[PDB]
Amino acid sequence: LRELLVYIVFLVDICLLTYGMTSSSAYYYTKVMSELFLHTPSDTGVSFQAISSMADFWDFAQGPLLDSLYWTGHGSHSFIYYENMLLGVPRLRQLKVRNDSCVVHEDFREDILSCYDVYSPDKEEQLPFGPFNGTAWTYHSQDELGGFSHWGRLTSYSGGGYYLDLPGSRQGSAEALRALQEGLWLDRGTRVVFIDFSVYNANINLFCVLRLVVEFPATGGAIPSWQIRTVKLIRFIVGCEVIFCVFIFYYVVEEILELHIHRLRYSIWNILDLVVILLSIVAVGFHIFRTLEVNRLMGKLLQQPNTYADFEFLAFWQTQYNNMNAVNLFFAWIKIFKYFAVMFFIVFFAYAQLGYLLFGTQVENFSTFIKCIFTQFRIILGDFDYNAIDNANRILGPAYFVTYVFFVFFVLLNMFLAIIN
Amino acid sequence: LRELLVYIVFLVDICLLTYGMTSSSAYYYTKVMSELFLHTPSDTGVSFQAISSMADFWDFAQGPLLDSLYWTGHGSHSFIYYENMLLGVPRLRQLKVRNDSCVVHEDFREDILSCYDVYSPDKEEQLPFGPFNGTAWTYHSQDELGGFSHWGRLTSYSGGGYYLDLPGSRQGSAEALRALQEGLWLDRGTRVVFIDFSVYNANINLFCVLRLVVEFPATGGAIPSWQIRTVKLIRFIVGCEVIFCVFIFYYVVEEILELHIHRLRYSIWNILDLVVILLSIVAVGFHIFRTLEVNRLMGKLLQQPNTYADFEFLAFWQTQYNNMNAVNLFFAWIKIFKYFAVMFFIVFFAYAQLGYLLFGTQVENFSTFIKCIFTQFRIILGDFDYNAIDNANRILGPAYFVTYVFFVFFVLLNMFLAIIN
Amino acid sequence: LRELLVYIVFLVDICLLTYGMTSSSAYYYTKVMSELFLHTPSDTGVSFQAISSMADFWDFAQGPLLDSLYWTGHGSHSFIYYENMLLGVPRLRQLKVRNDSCVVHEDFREDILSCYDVYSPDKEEQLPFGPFNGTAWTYHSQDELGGFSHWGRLTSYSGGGYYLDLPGSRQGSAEALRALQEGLWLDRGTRVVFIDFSVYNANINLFCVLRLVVEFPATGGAIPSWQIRTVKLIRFIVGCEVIFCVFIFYYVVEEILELHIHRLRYSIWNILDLVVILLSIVAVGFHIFRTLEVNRLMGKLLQQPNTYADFEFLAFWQTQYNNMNAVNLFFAWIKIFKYFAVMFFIVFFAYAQLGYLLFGTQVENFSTFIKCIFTQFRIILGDFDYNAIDNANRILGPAYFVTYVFFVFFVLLNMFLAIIN
Amino acid sequence: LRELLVYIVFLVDICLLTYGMTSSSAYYYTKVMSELFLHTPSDTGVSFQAISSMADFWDFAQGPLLDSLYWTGHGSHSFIYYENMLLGVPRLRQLKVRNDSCVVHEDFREDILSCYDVYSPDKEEQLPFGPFNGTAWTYHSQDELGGFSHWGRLTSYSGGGYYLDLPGSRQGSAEALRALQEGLWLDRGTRVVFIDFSVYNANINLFCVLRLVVEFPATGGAIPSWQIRTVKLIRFIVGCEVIFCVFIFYYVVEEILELHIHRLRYSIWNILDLVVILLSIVAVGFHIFRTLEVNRLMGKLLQQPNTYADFEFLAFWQTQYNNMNAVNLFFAWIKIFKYFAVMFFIVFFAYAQLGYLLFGTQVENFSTFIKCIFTQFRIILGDFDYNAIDNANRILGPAYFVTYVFFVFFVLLNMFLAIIN
Ligand SMILES: *[C@@H]1O[C@H](CO)[C@@H](O)[C@H](O)[C@H]1NC(C)=O
Ligand SMILES: *[C@@H]1O[C@H](CO)[C@@H](O)[C@H](O)[C@H]1NC(C)=O
Ligand SMILES: *[C@@H]1O[C@H](CO)[C@@H](O)[C@H](O)[C@H]1NC(C)=O
Ligand SMILES: *[C@@H]1O[C@H](CO)[C@@H](O)[C@H](O)[C@H]1NC(C)=O
Repeated sequence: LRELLVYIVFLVDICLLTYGMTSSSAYYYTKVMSELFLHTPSDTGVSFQAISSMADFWDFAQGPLLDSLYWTGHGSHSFIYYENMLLGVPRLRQLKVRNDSCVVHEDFREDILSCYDVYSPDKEEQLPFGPFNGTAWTYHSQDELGGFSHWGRLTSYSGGGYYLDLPGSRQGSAEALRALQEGLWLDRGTRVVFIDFSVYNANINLFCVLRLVVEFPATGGAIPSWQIRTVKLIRFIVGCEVIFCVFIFYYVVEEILELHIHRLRYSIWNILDLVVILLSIVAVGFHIFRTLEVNRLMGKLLQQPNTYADFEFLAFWQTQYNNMNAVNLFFAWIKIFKYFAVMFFIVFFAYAQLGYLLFGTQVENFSTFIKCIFTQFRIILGDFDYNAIDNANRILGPAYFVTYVFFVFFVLLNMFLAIIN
Repeated sequence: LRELLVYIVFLVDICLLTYGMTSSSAYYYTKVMSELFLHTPSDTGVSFQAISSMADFWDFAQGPLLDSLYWTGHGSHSFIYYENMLLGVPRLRQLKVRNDSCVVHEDFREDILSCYDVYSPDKEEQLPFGPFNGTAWTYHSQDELGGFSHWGRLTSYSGGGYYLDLPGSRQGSAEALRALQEGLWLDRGTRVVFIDFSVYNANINLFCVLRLVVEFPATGGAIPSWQIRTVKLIRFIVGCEVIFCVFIFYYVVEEILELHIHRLRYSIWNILDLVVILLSIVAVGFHIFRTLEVNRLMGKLLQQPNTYADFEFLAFWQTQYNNMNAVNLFFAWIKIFKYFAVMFFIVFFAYAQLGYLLFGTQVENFSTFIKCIFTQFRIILGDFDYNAIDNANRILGPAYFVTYVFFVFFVLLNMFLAIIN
Repeated sequence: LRELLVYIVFLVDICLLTYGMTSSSAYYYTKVMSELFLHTPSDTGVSFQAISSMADFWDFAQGPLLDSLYWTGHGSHSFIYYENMLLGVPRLRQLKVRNDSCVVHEDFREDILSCYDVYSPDKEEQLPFGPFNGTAWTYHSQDELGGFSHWGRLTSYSGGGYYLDLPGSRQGSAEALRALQEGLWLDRGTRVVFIDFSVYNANINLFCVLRLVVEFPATGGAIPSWQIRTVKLIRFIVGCEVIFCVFIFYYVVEEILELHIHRLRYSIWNILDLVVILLSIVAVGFHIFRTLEVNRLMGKLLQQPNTYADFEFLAFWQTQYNNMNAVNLFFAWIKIFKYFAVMFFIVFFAYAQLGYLLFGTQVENFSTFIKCIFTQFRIILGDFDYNAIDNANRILGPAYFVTYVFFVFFVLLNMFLAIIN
Repeated sequence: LRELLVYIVFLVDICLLTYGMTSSSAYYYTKVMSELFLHTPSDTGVSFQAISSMADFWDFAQGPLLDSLYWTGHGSHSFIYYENMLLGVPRLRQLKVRNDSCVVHEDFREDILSCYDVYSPDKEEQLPFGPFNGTAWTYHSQDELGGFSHWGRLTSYSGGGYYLDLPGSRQGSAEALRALQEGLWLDRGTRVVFIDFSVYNANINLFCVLRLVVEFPATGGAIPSWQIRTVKLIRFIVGCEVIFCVFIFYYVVEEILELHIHRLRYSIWNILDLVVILLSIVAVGFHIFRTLEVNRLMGKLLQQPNTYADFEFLAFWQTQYNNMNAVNLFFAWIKIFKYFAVMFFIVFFAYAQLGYLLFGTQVENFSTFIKCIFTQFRIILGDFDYNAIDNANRILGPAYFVTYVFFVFFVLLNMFLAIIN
């Protein structure tokens, strides 16, 4: 039709555009790259998904990441598999928090005088502490480095300081970090230690970026997380987009001509048009930023080759970019169709609240309030761990469980008997 | 309204009161604290969740709890992570049972003369047995120590004797326990060995208590259990409670004025009022007991610092306290609404009884009668282990299973056909 | 009533009789006893649930069963935990099969001349093969030993020969089995090697028996199985039974007086009476056999203490005895109520047959025809392993799976629409 | 009947024919054979299901496959268990791809000059590269070897070159492969390395074949797969088939006599006849090919015993043969009965597409488009891994999950309310 088949042409263009850079050879690259640094055992046998102390972080960052980064085809650019190059050098930016962040209660004094705190956008340390200026002991601002607010497991973070751009040799990084041990760069009151680098292979034209987080909470310990993102970086790779750039102006006019002479009563198909139109401009804006930044970053590197080229910013934005391409593509696929629970939610969150207060600690599920909707929703499906509800209190755990399951069955049965006719 | 909005004000006060001490930074403290002592391997590789013998308990209590408690910021109060202090010293109270507890049957004599027994509140040993008075070999009563009845995995316990308050140094505790080996303090007929201590950090104001149970049943072996509880201990932290203290007297009067001139016919909303009123007085009584006992326990410790300050009593009562706050909070959330199976249960417990007698041993599920309701109820949901029903007898296991599942489907189908109209 | 309340008295007597010997302290004894021999690692690290070769069976039977049986309270009767005695000595009976059991096909000769076979009640070796008479190299009949037909994993067995009653000392059993290695007692064509012994504790009066099977199939390898059974052995322990003996004669008369003057038309409540009556005589017959055999077996042992007292026979019959007590108890509990699929089964077994022929090997589920009803029934519930259906052929696996699940949903939906009214 | 009972006779003949060679002793042979080479640890502890690097492939192929193939009843034909012979010798055929396969983009030059590629039927290396002619360094065509197109995990393959027929001794294969290391036969740009051999036992007359794939993708790493197939090879074993050969001509005539004088309107029972008739000729053709090829392969081996007898071709065709026997047997069992979703699929594949683009990498499920129908169909059943949807992005993962599950429940509920009457 003159109005429907145009949208199919718009579909197949926006389909072929999203799949334009959809390497079908990416998730095995994520396998090799994830399970080369994460799951590798050390000499004493510590891996990144199973780090919890602090003295073994300095075994992880000297055995399975220093003896797992520097190979010597092979030249001097440190191909990590022999099939993908290390571009730039990693860096280790550390947040800290300060001693008088909050005050201890007066029952405990005289021994417990220094009182660190949970991380907030306030309460950091904008102060140097080490022996002499070496960049790794001096704070640097949020806009001297430009790194966006990382989102870890507990709370968000910022563009913190104390970073150390690594050298590019096996003996060099060991003589850096071993001399960094006795300085105690990881002192008592750290909140996150990052380590960031990235690698690129020729064979399928994919940049993969690797962010490795070792966060030391206020309670103690270490609860690690990783973030491996693998996308195209680059892109006849460009001519399919100039027909896609037409459709934004093609559809905003057909929207506003209905909106210009609109009546005083405007359905959800209008916002269905709007949510897929507004994401398109955000998508097409990112290409210019990529073509500036990727070129700037390799221009920064072919002279002065020992420097951290920051790929994490446009890596995160490229990842949210093709996430947004997936989401507006899905909205386009749903747009092809253009041809009581009040007594349930307030008790649903009540059982969630009961599960959060009973099962506070002792379970790493049920542990914030949101996760007490996701767990308590998975229980409606059938994924549950009763051997850690019954291993928590032994009296109210099963008492919660049996009557919650009977409540779910009662409320799923009650609605249908009067709605069947 | 004048009767409904007051209850919302009562809700938001009782909500903010329960969340007054709801550290959102507690379950990672339970992670670090649990997985620092439980899951730590020894030199020969024994962990607390995987202890079963008796000669390896004395490797667990000399490698991963003696080389995992005494670190040397750092002073002399034994910060276990470098971020949480060891307050007091642990202790090791041991129950025992006596030789003539029950008599062997007459077919077996002449070799099997000593006959220990399952644990009961009777049948203990109120007798010293070691070389000389050192507190670890002499019984102490239930009210010389004051410890409540612990509830282990098999049956309850009492405030038993034989305890050993540990010293506060690395060489000292090793010279204690190594000299305690050749005395054979853990002899043949023990029923529980406890070890209790607790740690507190400044950074978020939480007391976590740790009770570690190694119980040696009448059959032999060891089947360990732990109990880690982590709560506030302390608490402008107090002024939100004086408005909450008003509402008890506010609502008991409005209950009894209906009850004073009551008719001769009193619904379940009355006991709905009663169950949330009666828990409130029990809740507000605990604060005075905390403010006495926490102060007494740190008064006991700043002079004579080498002593066990008993936190387990008010720790258990604080834990049942905020459990009760969760339960009456849930009853308040359910109280916002104030604006045939006879041929199924007797066969349900019959299949439970059949499963208990067929699957007696060989499965650590199905193993008491209650657990044959919880397992045989989980089978209605979908969590089951058919590779240990079929690995038990191979003939009646599947015969039980298939016809029980067909019975559940038949009785879940039969009720709906006549109730649909 | 005069007919109903008598049955309740019969219930409570038959309930208290079955629970007369229902040690509530048995499944932890099965835990300690199972996980003391099964899951124990060797020096080179082989456990009984993970044995598959033949040269490591002789590490399992020299490290974690010879250094895990002989401890030196402690006398000379080999308490294995220090809390349960080793009564008698173990023995190792071996079946074999003969060289000309079946003939190879004529394409393969000249190299493959000896042709052993799958086990049958025929085709054994009633022949000695070792150097000299020592009982371990000479066949013994099915009625020289009296052992019942064991049922292993593949097929049944018989009372085979070649057994070796072990000595009762640490050096003695090692000098037995090490001298038994170079004789090659486990030669190429074995089908089962057993090892049987049993242990008894005073503390709760339970005999546990342990049968450990290492079967070498015709294909090769070893696919082990165990059989641990733990029951009373013994039994004021006897006077509750003389009232139970009354009810057999009480109810057979009331059955036959209805059957003597019966009409020419006899419902399933009659066979409901019969199945619970006929099991009662079988139950009460076993007590006399226990009181003879248990007494005979300890009479065999207090003189000549170095001999295998065969507990496995009445152990198996005691286990099927209290299984039958569970089953007729369940029938009594179901008897308190005395106050199209033709187009589904033939395709059900057809999909079972398709799954057996597609998924023949490569999966240890789906592997006989029966197990292709149990697996293909578990798929209706939700326990399935799609990562070994898709890891078998990759083309017909999912093709079987998706349309079988759609068939199950179609046939579970089709029956209800016409049966709702 | 004269038309129905003939088909039952045809059933029981075609049943007994398919089960004619249905070794009930095959899946334990697959257990021993799979878990003898796959799951065996090396000296440094690498197994075949857990190989990912390249320098540890040369530990897998020198410890747990060179010290796990050559045993020294025992003669000189290398019985691998002592109960199944090694017939022939293994071989190691390697595919490669060439340097100028695709060109790098112009932003990256001067360092990244060699650019290998994903595997295709084009782009190989038909060129020798090693020092001198030894067969292992020279390409051989697809029809010099005759090996069919293997189907690995990523994409299909072909009959590639570079193979090395192994010798038949322990010292010989080690002196082959250790001298093959310094030549670097596994160089940077390999795509698959195969290793193929097969073993046969006398005891139940089964040939099992073993294909072991170590594929090095374009990204790097190694993602291994295996293929173990175990069938009869041979077959009074032949006389049951001459009655089965009658039924093809018996039923094609009864089909075409209906088809010769057929009306101008031909139901799906006709193609139901056709799909079970046409597979029968394909089945009966394979027997002649087996009787030629099995005889040729053992004729190739009794003289010149050090050669690879290719069993993989007729092994794959025998496996698809008894797969086809299972499928037409199932169609025969279904043939005994001869006596809106348009708004669901386009959003079903839309959610699949959203899951493929969100969950591209980071999950080895959800990873191609097809697997986003199999996973997103398993979610309707209940097998899902929410701890890798929530561990992927943390924002859209649960947002996808909750509304997809609510969509599935809404569309499964909506169809029944109007179809109930
Ligand atoms: C941090 O603590 C140290 C003592 O350990 C103290 O000297 C210093 O002044 C404190 N600095 C801040 C910013 O709290
Ligand atoms: C306990 O047993 C010992 C022998 O081991 C005996 O000497 C002692 O009297 C017994 N004591 C009790 C209280 O049973
Ligand atoms: C078994 O095989 C051996 C050769 O290994 C042969 O000497 C002996 O006669 C055979 N015995 C039987 C009973 O098959
Ligand atoms: C492969 O690369 C090498 C350099 O490593 C080069 O000398 C050779 O000519 C290339 N051959 C092909 C076929 O690309």
